Amino acid sequence: KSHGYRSRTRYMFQRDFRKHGAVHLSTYLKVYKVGDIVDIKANGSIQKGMPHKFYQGKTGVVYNVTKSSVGVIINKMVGNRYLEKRLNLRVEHIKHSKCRQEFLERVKANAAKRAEAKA
Amino acid sequence: RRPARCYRYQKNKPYPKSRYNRAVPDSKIRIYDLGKKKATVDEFPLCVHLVSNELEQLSSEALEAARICANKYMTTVSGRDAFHLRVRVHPFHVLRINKQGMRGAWGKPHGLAARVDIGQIIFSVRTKDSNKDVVVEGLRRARYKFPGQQKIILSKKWGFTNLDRPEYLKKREAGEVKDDGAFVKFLSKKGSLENNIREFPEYFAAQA
RNA sequence: GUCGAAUUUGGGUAUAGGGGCGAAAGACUAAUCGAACCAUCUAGUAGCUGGUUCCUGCCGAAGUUUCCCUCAGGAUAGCAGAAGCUCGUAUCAGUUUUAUGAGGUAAAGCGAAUGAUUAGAGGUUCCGGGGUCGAAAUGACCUUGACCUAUUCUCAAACUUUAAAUAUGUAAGAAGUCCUUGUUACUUAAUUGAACGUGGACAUUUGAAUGAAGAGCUUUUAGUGGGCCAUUUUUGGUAAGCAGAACUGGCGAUGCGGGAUGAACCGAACGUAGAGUUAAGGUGCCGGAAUACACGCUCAUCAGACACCACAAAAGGUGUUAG
RNA sequence: GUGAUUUCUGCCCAGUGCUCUGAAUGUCAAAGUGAAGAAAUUCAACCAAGCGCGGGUAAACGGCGGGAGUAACUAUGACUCUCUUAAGGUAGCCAAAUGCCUCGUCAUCUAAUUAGUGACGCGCAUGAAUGGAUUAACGAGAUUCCCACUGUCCCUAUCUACUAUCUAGCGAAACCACAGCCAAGGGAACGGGCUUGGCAGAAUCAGCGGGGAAAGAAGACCCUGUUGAGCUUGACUCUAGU
RNA sequence: GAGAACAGAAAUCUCCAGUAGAACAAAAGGGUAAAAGCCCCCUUGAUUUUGAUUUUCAGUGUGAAUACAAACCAUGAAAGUGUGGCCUAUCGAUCCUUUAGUCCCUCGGAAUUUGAGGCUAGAGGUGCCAGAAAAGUUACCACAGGGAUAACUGGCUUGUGGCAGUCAAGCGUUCAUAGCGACAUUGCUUUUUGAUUCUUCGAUGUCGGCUCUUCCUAUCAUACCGAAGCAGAAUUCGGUAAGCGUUGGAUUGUUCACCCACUAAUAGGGAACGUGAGCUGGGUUUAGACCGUCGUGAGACAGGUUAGUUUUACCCUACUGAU
RNA sequence: GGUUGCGGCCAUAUCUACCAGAAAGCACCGUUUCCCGUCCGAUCAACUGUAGUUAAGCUGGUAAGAGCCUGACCGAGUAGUGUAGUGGGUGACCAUACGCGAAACUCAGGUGCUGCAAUCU
Repeated sequence: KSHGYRSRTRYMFQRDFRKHGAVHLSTYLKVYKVGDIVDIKANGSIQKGMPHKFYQGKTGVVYNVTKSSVGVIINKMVGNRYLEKRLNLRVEHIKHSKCRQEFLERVKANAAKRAEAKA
Repeated sequence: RRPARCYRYQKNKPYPKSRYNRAVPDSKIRIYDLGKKKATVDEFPLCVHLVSNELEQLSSEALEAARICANKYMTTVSGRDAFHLRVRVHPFHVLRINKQGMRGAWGKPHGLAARVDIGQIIFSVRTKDSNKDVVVEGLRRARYKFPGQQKIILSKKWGFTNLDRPEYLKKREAGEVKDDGAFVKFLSKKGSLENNIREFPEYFAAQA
């Protein structure tokens, strides 16, 4: 009925199930990378590392790393045109990804030279 | 009342009108079992039940009339020892009415009915073999009442009744409920007791 | 009605415009009056009505976004048209496929949270209304409530573990890895990394598929902003040919064949022609097409309606038909 | 201002107006005065009216309350209690041209009365020159009766002139997409025009009032418009005048 | 479960042994347990300068909020943390005025001060919150447009009205159904009324009567029949039945309503709520004029009262007749 | 085997009730002179070197038992849903076509337990 900045969020910005408090001090270790692709995922414990709604679920790529807890950024883009907007999120809210085919970049290249000598 | 026009459909999700709709014009059927209660759970077996096949709102008062004429015969030719007519619908959803001379109006509660899912069991009762047609003919009554409806179906179980489970309970001759695990046997199953069992008992837990 | 008196009436004279005159009506003031007449300002103004002139050919819409004393206007995006650049498999997609994320609604669930509600059981249980040896700190049992305890019954837009389908983010082979070192403001104690860059190995690449009338790019300037249909999903409302949302088509902008009949139904998209098959629909007769071929069912109004004002229930039949 | 006479002028000056020498004192403009700077200029004090304070004023505008108790069956109020604003409707007067419910209740006039008239009163909401109540006569004033009279009517009918009508001469206007027969269907939900069906013969006369959602005066009622204009105050904004 | 003296259900006091049921100003939801709650300790970051970000699918400024940079502090032993109240609400352009800022810029013939003007950062108001400075009345009135927008017809729909129907607990003294039927439930009806805004203000003239056909049947009378708690009579219920009838006067503009009478009966109901190109004009709904009642006034009353212009038919069709 | 700082999932993560415990390690425990601390109170806090203990804590085992598992089979190819019809039925609803495709329920094997660095008998 009103349009405040967390509106509708009641279940999106949800929490847990039983993991209902306190950052996994792992989810806190780990190092960014002025290039590595991050995947937003808000968590009410924090609160800059709350990503203002829309950018929920959306995966992008670290463009800033103010690594002093200040997570990175990335952007993404949105509807009509895609005008890519950038958002400075915080270290406790973002997460890695499935660029995990570089595992198959490797698999490829390597197995492919072992294919050179093989052929 | 206002007829059955605010009758069977949807047109409104489900205003169970509790905490949020305070003024629910109190129910209509504050009965439910009206019959040979405190029963044997043996004894009055083989239950015949009344299933409704038609996603409707079997109204409030309506369920009442059900009860009324239900018991009426139930007893009137079989006795206070004969019935036990488990209500088994039950009436949420507070419907409403209407009444700046036409500009935006929500309903004020106006009687509580209930959603007979097409296949659901309604005002369904249970009794001993020698009551068959007794019960049966009777439930007919209702079907003729109450925005029908109608299974007048003969049953089994589980064990809300006899109830087939026939071969079952007729098999759990020996016992009643758990069963369950195997440990603190405080359901006098017979016969020694503890000692023997608690032998065999871990005698297998040990086999692991 | 009045009819010698506040009489009737000619002539002459006086009062002229927000000014006259008026036993008051907003009357009369040259058929003109809740402000005369003439000319001029003056083609007054116009978010509203009306019309808006010759051919064919191409492209082709809006009713929706935001801000306005905007509610019939306007700005502002968005749709179009024109004009053209820059260069030729770069890479592009209202599309699936693999890998990886995001969802809490359908469902499901209350001998799970919460909040509702059935019903009796067991308390070797406590505060009271009924009784008892009973009767004034009567120990002791007692009947209804009062909270457990293992059970029972059924529910939720604004409840819940669990949790779909549809849709929704990314990624893809690959400019990519792999190797060598070099730059200083960065912080590490630095052979610490960071970011950047040199020299060096292999790309046409051994799951992604499928499609390309390239692709990218710049200006500009029309109309539009009153929208309406359907199927599913829904909000209100007894309801509506009612009022309101949500995808997708559609009508408005469109003819063509079906539906007799008709914006939104079905088929089907229009340069001009010949031939051939068909869609949907139909084939006694109007009317092209069989009074075809089969197995049954129905007999005072029995009927012959995919969407529609297109209607018809509960109840009941020794009619007849199978179960 | 009110309206013959006749009678009759209740009580309210707080409100708004008006109006008096009045108030021991507070605002209150321009010039004029003082103070300070180097002046420009900015602070001062006093200062006409006016204001505000005081009084009169209602045949000036206008006003005229409300609830509790409250014996000698019963209901009852001249009783007192009260809270209260100037004052708390006085004579008088009514279902009246004011009365809501109301077709008020009782009479009265009817065979019969939402009419009349006579009554009765916590009268929605009557009332004293806003004039109160009466009232001879006057009335093309409104109502209801009675008598007479009567085609008003029951129930219509016949007669006269003139006109229709038919001829000669004379000869227009309105209006007008094109037209003009029905029944259902659908349709911008009352087709003449479309679909199906009824049907369906030249050419004309007199009448008529169903239809032409017929005709004239860009509909008396409603709304929209950044459209007016006449009146109007304690709306702005000013002005003759004073 | 322990210890009670104003306490003793407890208001409040101290001991002990386990569901996050509490608490976080304020709404609701999120969140939060060595805390984000509570008790203590120490401070003023609610700080300066910017800029970038995020928040309409967002290209518009605003408010709010996020991460940085540079300073300057707090606090801890530290690593940290702190840029306002845990997050999601709690605010404001444009001239003007005031102030805080260097003591910086100019008054244009030069100076000096006084004053004026500027620059950057704020307060002072815009709530219609994208930001005009604004009383009524018109019944005497007026204009341009609105079926985009209401009275009336029609239209859906039928709640509400009306009308039938199933079940059979009941009445009906004996019996459920002769005659009726609670509860509950299915429906028809479009002369109520209510919704709705499609048609018609870029012409539709209201209510009632008067007249005059014509249709419906949910039949009041008349025709024939069936049941009755039907002896006769007198009634009731029902079927075939719309052929045929269904009246006259007070009172009101009345529809209606209410009487007085009559008679076989004195039924209901459609046709634009039939029927002004067919009266009448009483009501309703102009200007005139009373009153009451609201208003200072102008006026205003869906209050009462009285006086107030109903134009046109030759044409087409339809008919009654006529060549 | 413990002990230190740990990651983890942090009910796929504890309860609850009994036991049992060599070696070491921690614990309990001794003690107030200082630093320091009591809304009172050396409990806590901290502050100093061995009189006595495994009794707790801890650790592991028992229940099978309460918790969540983790898997699979009926449950289940359902419930629900993507598309389609000139399909069915007064209606409500429903069926069939291809496609996705659960949850509760129960049957089982787990039990909280892996594992990091440094130590240590």
